[PDB]
Amino acid sequence: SGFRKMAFPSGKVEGCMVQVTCGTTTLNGLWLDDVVYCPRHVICTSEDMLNPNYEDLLIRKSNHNFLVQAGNVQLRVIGHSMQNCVLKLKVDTANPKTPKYKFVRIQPGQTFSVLACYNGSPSGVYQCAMRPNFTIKGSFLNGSCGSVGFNIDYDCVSFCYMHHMELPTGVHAGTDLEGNFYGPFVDRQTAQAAGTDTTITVNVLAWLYAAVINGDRWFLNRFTTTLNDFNLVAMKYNYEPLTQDHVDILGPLSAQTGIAVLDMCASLKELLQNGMNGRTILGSALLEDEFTPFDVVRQCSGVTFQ
Amino acid sequence: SGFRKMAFPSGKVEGCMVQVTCGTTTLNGLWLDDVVYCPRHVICTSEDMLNPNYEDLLIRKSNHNFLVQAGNVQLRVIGHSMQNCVLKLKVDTANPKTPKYKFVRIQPGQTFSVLACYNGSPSGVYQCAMRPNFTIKGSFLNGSCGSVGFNIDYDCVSFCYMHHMELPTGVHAGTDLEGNFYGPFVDRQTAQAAGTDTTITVNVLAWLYAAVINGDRWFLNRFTTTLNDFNLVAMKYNYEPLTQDHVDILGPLSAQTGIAVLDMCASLKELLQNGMNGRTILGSALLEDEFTPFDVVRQCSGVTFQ
Ligand SMILES: *C(=N)[C@H](C[C@@H]1CCNC1=O)NC(=O)[C@@H]1[C@@H]2[C@H](CN1C(=O)[C@@H](NC(=O)C(F)(F)F)C(C)(C)C)C2(C)C
Ligand SMILES: *C(=N)[C@H](C[C@@H]1CCNC1=O)NC(=O)[C@@H]1[C@@H]2[C@H](CN1C(=O)[C@@H](NC(=O)C(F)(F)F)C(C)(C)C)C2(C)C
Repeated sequence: SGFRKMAFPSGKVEGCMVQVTCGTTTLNGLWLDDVVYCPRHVICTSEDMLNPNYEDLLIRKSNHNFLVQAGNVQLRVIGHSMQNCVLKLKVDTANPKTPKYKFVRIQPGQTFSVLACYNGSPSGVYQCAMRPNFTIKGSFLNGSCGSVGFNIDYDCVSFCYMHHMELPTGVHAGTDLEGNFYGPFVDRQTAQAAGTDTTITVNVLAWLYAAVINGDRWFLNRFTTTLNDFNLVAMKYNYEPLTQDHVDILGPLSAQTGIAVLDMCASLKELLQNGMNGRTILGSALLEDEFTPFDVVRQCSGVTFQ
Repeated sequence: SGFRKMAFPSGKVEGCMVQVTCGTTTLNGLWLDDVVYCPRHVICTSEDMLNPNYEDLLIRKSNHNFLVQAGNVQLRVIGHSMQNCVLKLKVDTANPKTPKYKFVRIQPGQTFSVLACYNGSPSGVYQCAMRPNFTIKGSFLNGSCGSVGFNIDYDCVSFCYMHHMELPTGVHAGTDLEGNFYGPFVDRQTAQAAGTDTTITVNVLAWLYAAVINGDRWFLNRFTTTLNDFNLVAMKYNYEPLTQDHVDILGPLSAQTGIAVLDMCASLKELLQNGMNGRTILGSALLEDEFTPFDVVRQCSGVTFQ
């Protein structure tokens, strides 16, 4: 019993974190094989960040202008390249601690762990979801850029995010490990709108199934609904539309509890239309949308990694 | 900006996890130097756990009856000892991955990270607090016993908890690394009461200061209070009494925000007496008590570890 926001063990990623300095700007880098990946704004001064021309700024930088430090030991930079919004520094030493890894571009609604770092050193780990508006609700201060988001499948680390900036609503923006931003964000210090933040409906339903498995089922009502009638209600509350693909993904949890997805949709509708009346679900007074159906199955089954 | 429940990076602890089997029971062990620490109920069958006499049960066990596995390699057990509710297995190999460590017995209200494990392998990491009633609100399934709680001060791991059992209210119980239970719990499968769960007042105040630092300050009112008048209200809501020691611990946060602790107490009083009226604080619809004043300072300052 019990249900908590759980991050993946971070040991494999800790061994990949390095500190990257260019001039007076220092941030975090990810050292995998003989390449160090970092946000390209490491080459910017505070002034440059207002309206940077990254191509012109980078042209005045040579290999020796990038200091890469792993603990107390300096890595020698033998090449550099800009790939979208990430800078790749080729070093003369392959990271001996490189785990089995892949680079992935996740979809909105999917979750991942973040190892927040400062000056190349680990500070902490937490679980995030890519919001439907391509922002994340993290905790990042100045110097946290370069910190990465990842998932782990047994012994393989799938890197999916690199932190770049904070938007005016307090939420965060970043890229995949090919340097392409999630969302319409740009790496420039200018006013940027995130857009309406919608609730990840399939995740809320997954979390309601987690509540049932844990014995918390006061919210289960005597009604059922249809996909179209549920979506008419969901769209009023800025909930993402539910599709037959989401219904299928919920299949294991539906079969475990004996509760049809459309019956759970009717209980969700009543929670949206009536609130929780001072009550809680899994110790929460709000409907939680940062647990995917996979996260629920994993935590309820005790899936382990190498 | 942003405020999340953050766990310590788990790499140093991952390198210490082993699998311990005795007969048909398998659980997690912690391998530090040439000793493996694990819950003594590893020697029990399902039947034994109803009313065990650990001393008689252990007397029928020899070194060769304990299989200790680190990954795929078997460790040789050359000695065994029962210390309160933990079993210590002396092995012939010192763990090469042993970090700098200490064993500590934490106080109620203090927080720590848990690396939940199954069969000696890491599953995930989350942050917990030792409740005033000496229970934790974790997420543990059968086989998670032996998983540990720890804090990290730069490069030193302070182990403070080892998981043993789940109480009927869904909360968990365990020991320090000397095998002494936190609370009045015993390692026997019998009805056990946790006692009233009170709110960690100094932690709620710390989290209110975190909200202010992050720009979330709708709740700040025009009132102040006294320690005795606040405590008369707090005790009605099952809040722990606030002392001058707690006021002093809040000092850095009080000085950073310019908000006196007694002024913050008056705003807390109004939140307890009026609720939050459908509003949230740091994305939460309840008053959060699992962030100590130290956790707030650390997350707001970006403290890092080796
Ligand atoms: C990199 N270490 C920081 C991390 C920021 C600092 C506060 N919390 C974070 O996540 N990244 C930046 O400073 C980036 C950087 C220039 C400006 N910047 C911002 O995050 C700014 N944001 C924006 O201008 C906005 F709103 F468009 F997102 C800031 C105002 C400082 C929060 C570049 C190159 C994008
Ligand atoms: C060890 N792997 C498990 C972990 C439990 C299983 C469910 N979630 C957990 O945290 N520990 C146990 O099975 C311990 C073990 C015997 C009984 N037990 C319990 O946790 C039981 N609890 C109690 O009897 C109670 F209420 F007193 F706490 C159980 C009913 C199985 C939840 C021993 C030796 C204490």
